[PDB]
Amino acid sequence: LNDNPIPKSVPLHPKSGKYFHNLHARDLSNIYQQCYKQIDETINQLVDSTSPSTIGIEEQVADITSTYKLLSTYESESNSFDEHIKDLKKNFKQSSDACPQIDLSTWDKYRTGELTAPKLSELYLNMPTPEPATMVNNTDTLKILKVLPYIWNDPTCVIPDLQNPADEDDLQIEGGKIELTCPITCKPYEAPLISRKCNHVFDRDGIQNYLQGYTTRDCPQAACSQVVSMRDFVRDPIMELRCKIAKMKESQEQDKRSSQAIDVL
Amino acid sequence: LKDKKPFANTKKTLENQVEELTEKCSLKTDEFLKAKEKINEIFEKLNTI
Amino acid sequence: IDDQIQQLLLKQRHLLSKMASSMKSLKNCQKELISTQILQFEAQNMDVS
Repeated sequence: LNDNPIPKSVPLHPKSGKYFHNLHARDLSNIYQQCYKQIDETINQLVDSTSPSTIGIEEQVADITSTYKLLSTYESESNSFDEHIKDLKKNFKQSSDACPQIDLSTWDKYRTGELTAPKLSELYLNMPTPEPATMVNNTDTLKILKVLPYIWNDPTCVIPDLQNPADEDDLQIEGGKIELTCPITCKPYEAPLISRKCNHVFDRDGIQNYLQGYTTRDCPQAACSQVVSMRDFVRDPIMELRCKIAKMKESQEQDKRSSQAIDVL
Repeated sequence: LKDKKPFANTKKTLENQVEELTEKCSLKTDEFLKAKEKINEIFEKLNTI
Repeated sequence: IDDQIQQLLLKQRHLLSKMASSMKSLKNCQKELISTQILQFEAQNMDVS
């Protein structure tokens, strides 16, 4: 309609196509990964600064894991948003690739009303939301949480079904029966390692003293006849987290015993 | 000519629109860098604590 | 020193929550920056055409 002297639709020009290709989205990836890394390192320094004397850890782990899942959902929806923006700009470029030429007849036809060149305006105002699914739960930072609850009762125990991802809180943490020392070294290990195929925890020094000497050596434990190599082992921070939390609890109970000896004397 | 005169009017209003949208984009980039610097500020505050 | 550690444990979580709230504003400012500028880019493309 004649409300605007310029036509409501207009083809694309190579001079305009230059700037159109010059379009770029902001570098959200680097800032998002660095804020994710600062969030996980501050979570680590939180779980390191904890103490058994502090009561009321359930509410604090609940709110920090709520913040974590909120930021994860925000990052995933922002990723889906920029992906949809890229798809929309690809649709715009492929629709403008078939645009007509530029002359007076086309200008007149588009001024009198000709829905031939769809602009990005209508495609962006009512753009379909991506609605991302398959929530990201394979991140190690998501595995960091929930290990603090249910640890003040028995840290040296691990229930066999703890690796079940059926629960929504990243695991099914319960009490069981597990060893806190490495059978190869016969000493409580401070650097643990465990692979997904063997599912057995061992000391790094012990496992490297047992692995070298043979190019193919199976795990010392039973129920796993398959051979385990160096690339099969993965660094699970939950194990060392639990060991250092147990060490902190032992130091705290020793300090408590010394203070009680001070009081009684 | 009776068409070119409104064409000049439209080119004038379009260059005015371009200049005001460029200054609005400058303002939005300023607010973006302000958000970035406040992010850095809260990061260094967390580091200090 | 125990009470100081305790009262400092409630300040770090406060600044963490403040960062998370300002972190939520990051999506807002980036979505208002990527928007309100593609329309003006199409306007300047119309201007050059």
